[PDB]
Amino acid sequence: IEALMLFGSAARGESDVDLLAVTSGVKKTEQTELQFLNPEELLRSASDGDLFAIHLAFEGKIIFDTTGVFTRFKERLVIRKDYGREIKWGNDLAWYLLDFGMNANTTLVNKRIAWCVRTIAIARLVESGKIIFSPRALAKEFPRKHVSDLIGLRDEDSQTRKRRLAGFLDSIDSSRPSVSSEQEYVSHFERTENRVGLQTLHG
Amino acid sequence: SIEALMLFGSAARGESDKNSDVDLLAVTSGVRPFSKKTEQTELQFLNPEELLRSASDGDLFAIHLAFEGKIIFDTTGVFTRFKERLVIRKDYGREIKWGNDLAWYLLDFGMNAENTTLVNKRIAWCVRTIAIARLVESGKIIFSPRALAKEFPRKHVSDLIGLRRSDEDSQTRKRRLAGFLDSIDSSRPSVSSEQEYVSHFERTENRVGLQTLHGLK
Amino acid sequence: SIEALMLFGSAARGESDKNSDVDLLAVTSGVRPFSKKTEQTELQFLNPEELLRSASDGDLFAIHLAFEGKIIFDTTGVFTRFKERLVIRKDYGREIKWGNDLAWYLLDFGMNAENTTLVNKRIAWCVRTIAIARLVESGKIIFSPRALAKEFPRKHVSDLIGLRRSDEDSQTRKRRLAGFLDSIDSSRPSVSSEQEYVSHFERTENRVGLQTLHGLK
Amino acid sequence: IEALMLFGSAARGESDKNSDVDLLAVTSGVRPFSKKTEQTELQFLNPEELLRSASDGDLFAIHLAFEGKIIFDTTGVFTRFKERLVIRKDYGREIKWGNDLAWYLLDFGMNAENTTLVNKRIAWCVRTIAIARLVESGKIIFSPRALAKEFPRKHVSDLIGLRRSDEDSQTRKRRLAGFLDSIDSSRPSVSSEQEYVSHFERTENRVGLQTLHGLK
DNA sequence: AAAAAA
DNA sequence: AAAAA
DNA sequence: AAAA
Ligand SMILES: [Mn+2]
Ligand SMILES: [Mn+2]
Ligand SMILES: [Mn+2]
Ligand SMILES: [Mn+2]
Repeated sequence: IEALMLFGSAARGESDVDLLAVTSGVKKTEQTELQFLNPEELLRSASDGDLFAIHLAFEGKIIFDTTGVFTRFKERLVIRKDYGREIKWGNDLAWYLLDFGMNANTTLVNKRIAWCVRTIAIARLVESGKIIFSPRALAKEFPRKHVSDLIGLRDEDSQTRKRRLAGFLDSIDSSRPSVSSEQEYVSHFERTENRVGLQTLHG
Repeated sequence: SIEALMLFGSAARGESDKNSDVDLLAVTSGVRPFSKKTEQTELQFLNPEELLRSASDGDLFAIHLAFEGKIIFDTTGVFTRFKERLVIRKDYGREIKWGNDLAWYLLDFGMNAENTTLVNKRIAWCVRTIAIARLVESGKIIFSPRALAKEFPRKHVSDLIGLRRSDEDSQTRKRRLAGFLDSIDSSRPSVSSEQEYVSHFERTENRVGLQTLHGLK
Repeated sequence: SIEALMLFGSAARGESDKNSDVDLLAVTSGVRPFSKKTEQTELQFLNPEELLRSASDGDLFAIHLAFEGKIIFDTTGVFTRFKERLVIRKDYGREIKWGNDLAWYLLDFGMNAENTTLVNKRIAWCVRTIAIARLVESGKIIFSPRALAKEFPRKHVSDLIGLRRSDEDSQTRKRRLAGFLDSIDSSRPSVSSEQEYVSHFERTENRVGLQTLHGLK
Repeated sequence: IEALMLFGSAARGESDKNSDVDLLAVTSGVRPFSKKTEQTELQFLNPEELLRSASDGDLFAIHLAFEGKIIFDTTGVFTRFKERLVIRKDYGREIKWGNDLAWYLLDFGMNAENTTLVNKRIAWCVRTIAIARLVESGKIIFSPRALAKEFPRKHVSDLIGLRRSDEDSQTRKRRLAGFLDSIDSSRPSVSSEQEYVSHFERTENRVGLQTLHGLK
């Protein structure tokens, strides 16, 4: 392991502990998340302006770095002109979770609703020039309908939170994709290369 | 009374030269901005309100702190509030014009000043400010001298940034700065005399330009 | 939930070689001690009461944490309270005896055990515990394998500590361990059989000896 | 500057009001000196002197080793520092230096012009005695609050609290005398200020000599 | 339920 | 040019 | 301040 970084909530001072380990030749406990990446993928995330890379660059705390990979990481970062692609992936998966998700692995569904909401909020705020990633600040700076409730779903309890997701979607004037069955969603996620929407759908 | 402390600059990046400074930012309430400098250390003091305001303004220096600063300690979370307040702008034309106008002043009146070290520091300030701003406008967050010269390859960028901690009084500095200004298609502001420059820096609120002149007297 | 996190071991020292692990200590309320391992990481959990007890008891591991550990975060000040409780002892004869007794067990009955990796790890533990304790007794705070071999230069110390990263059942380990034990003038405990060793470890409160017996199943 | 370390209260997470941020900068070719401001204190040392403080088991080096936070270290000097550290078996020399200076301050310093320096060095005497005796017992205590808890002699907290004070109260002398009595300190066999000076010279009490110099 | 890392 | 802790 |  050539470099180690603290990120997430523990890096902001406020509760999961998230650690990024960079290693060439490559997860979770009740309390910890240890994520591994090789240097090529770390730098690619910077070059492609991944929202996750923006978080690491502006909020990650370097524990050690023997090779200087985190400084090459930062000098490769290009914040993209727009994150419409990412916003659309979050919107589309949200509609799928609304239409066919409220009765699946309920743990994953709630985690994924929160992912949709956070992704849309992070992307719109990054577009406007912000570097906000914590749930608390996202809800303050992107005060759409039920944002606090939905981000808090990242929670294995199932109620009638279908109404909350629908309200959120209306307040950002989201349009459902032109799909009917769940099988239409599969081909839509495949066609739009919605990796998370695909990984989610089978789970 | 100092509620937070941050390492920034080359030492925060791990890329220190023989004659490189160690840059430290101390956040302490109830003071105006000032810096304590020794042989190899620069200690900058700022109060929290000024720090958060600089973030809200999208100051290029605030971006550097957010992107590269290493928090040594923070007892109040002020650096988290600082990052929440940051707004990276799309248009740094104001800061670019400030660096342009001061560069022209240094070209016209700086090359034979008594305080050679200040002129060189501020030539490099003009070039770095313009380079940093143009790259931020393109979605890049670049601050090291090496990457600035690579990513903003205008005429004499590397050797002019190299003047930042120099007492060189070479008469070639004029040609190099005029070459840089031509390569970015700079226009001299509608000014002639040194007093006219003062009013211009007053009128256009060029804080660093004003202080550079006061320093040179 | 984790109230504090600390880097320790080789990475905290800045001397991690090819086959190094990253060692992390998470201080977690309301858990008993346990660890989470990958090929390149070790994550140790302790609750605050147990962390402070190890300091009060002068555990050699606690000395390592206080002397070389790097605090990543500490929301409760538990590491400050830990260091205030530390009492470095003058006499580590108990621990030295625990290391000697377990080394004889492993020499006599460990060399063809199924769990070759655990045997090798615990041979290195015996040698390291003896070496660290003797050096602490002399006023030195030494934990790195390189410095332990230098400051406690007994037979095969470097080779045997290097077994902590080995799954190999080489025949050379028995001779080397015997050479080390001879070089410190060690003697077998009065234990007439392998089966009598669990009773001996029980009566002498050799926790690592008992745990090693448990894991060798 | 090849290495930089935070120490003192800020390294323990306790930097508050009226407390100073303490930084240690390692750089070549520099006699020990310190730059000080309202809220910071920047001590410079060369590598040879830093490692000597470890080899000699200086009480201050023990603080750096067990409580210092490394900000950066490009040469590994702090690792060679820690591997040189030898905690002495006895700190009687340091205890006597603090006792002797405390008596000098009691006898001749309680009315000096430089009240601030007297108060600072009273606290140094008390802190040095407390730290030294706790280190001899196997502890690594340096914060004022923990020193008063773990070395609970008479007035320890009041006297360490003089370290940032310009108080000239008459109570200081009686509190210092009480502290010295509670550790059964014996005053040096001197009868004059001139003889204190000769005593500090003979016993090589560098802080007692620097204090005397600074008071005049 | 679970260290024994250094 | 320490004496901080 | 104007450090980056
Ligand atoms: Mn979070
Ligand atoms: Mn720089
Ligand atoms: Mn090791
Ligand atoms: Mn203190």
